[PDB]
Amino acid sequence: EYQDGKEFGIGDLVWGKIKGFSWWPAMVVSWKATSKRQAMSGMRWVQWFGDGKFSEVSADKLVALGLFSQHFNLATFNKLVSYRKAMYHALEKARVRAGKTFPEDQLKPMLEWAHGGFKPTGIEGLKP
Ligand SMILES: C[N+](C)(C)CCO
Repeated sequence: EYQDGKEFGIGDLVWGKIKGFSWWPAMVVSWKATSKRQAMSGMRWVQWFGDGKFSEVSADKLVALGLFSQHFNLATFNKLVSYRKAMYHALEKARVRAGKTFPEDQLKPMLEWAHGGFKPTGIEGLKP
């Protein structure tokens, strides 16, 4: 599965771009978790953080969540509570992988950690 030359595999934290929406954090999942069908070649199934729904998204419309400051949308973040909730669950998942520990208020330092480049592991720590 996902043997098509393009990147991103199961478990990868990514940003996903759907028409009409900001880049949104997601996890790449196997089609078996979706209750649907296999993804077409060059597509990935993702599960979106925040609402837990599934979309078949092209790999050209995905980037690693580690490319954070370049895809984090600050306007959308200020405008939409769903996007903030999405960011929380995405970064929380990121934190546990990277073995990072912290002391809306919970978000603030995870956001800073993410925006600052996921110190000290860097993006390496975000891998599944
Ligand atoms: C995460 N999006 C809002 C882009 C789609 C949710 O199903």
